[PDB]
Amino acid sequence: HMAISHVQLFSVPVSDQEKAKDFYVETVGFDLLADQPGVHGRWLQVAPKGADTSLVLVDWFPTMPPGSLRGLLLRTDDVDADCARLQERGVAVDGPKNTPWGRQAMFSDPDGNVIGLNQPS
Amino acid sequence: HMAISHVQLFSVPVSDQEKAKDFYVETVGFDLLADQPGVHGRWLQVAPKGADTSLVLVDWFPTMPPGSLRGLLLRTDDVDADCARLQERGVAVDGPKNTPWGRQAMFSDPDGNVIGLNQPS
Ligand SMILES: COc1ccc2c(c1O)C(=O)c1c3c(cc(O)c1C2=O)[C@@]12O[C@@]1([C@@H](C)O)[C@H](C#C/C=C\C#C[C@H]2O)N3
Ligand SMILES: COc1ccc2c(c1O)C(=O)c1c3c(cc(O)c1C2=O)[C@@]12O[C@@]1([C@@H](C)O)[C@H](C#C/C=C\C#C[C@H]2O)N3
Repeated sequence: HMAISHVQLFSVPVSDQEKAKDFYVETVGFDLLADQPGVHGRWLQVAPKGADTSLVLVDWFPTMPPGSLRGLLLRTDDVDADCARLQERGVAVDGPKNTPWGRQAMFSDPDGNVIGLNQPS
Repeated sequence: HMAISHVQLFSVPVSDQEKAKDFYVETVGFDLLADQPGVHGRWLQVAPKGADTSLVLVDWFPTMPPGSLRGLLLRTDDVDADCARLQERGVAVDGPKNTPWGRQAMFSDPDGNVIGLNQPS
């Protein structure tokens, strides 16, 4: 058996890192974990408070153009309240809709990366 | 404040899903959470055992070509041993090398998605 415990982090491709930081921290409500020099540019790391797995807002992977990410799903304890919050902050939300795997909504970040919300049923 | 608790899952773009399943489950040692029909294709979902954030091995997002993912980092309690295991299992590993944040190695899946391993200090 391997010693891997969890995904530490994964990358979200953005163009303007300042606008992305402000979106994920101020609109989506993530904590800012780090904003410092990194190997290939500015290292900008964000996550929901208390979560094991964090997100890195990157602009240095040519195979990942800005706004190209899909299939990212965030667990929420209150999808309905979260959607209303997003709308009040000027975000176009699609949903929420009941699905077989919880009540879900989606929206986009400033670059067009698609973020999902899911509250299991 | 938003009610988001954590990333439930994110997507990794693959071509042959049966090949990716056996790589992630048998070679990398992840748990197979689910393998069933989904709305856009075969839903194939894997995770390090007991981890909150899982990975979905997908083939249906045009903006994410198979093998295009980078900047994925897995946390491990023993990077040296995991690398020895991967090599034994027929996988090329770059590293491990010490870094400012911990001791890290990288390898690629059958499509060319790049996966990091990190043992923090
Ligand atoms: C609290 O822990 C950390 C603090 C800072 C860093 C890192 C930390 O783990 C870090 O892992 C890191 C880094 C990489 C570059 C970095 O600049 C960092 C960090 O700055 C990369 O080696 C990668 C690679 C597997 O993608 C890999 C991961 C990644 C995601 C995007 C990238 C880029 C590589 O340059 N690791
Ligand atoms: C153990 O819980 C689950 C079991 C099965 C599924 C899902 C589960 O959460 C599921 O969330 C799901 C689904 C979507 C399609 C699915 O087929 C599923 C599932 O089959 C999608 O709506 C997406 C969307 C945000 O991309 C969103 C998520 C995602 C990642 C890739 C995708 C695709 C959409 O087709 N949600």
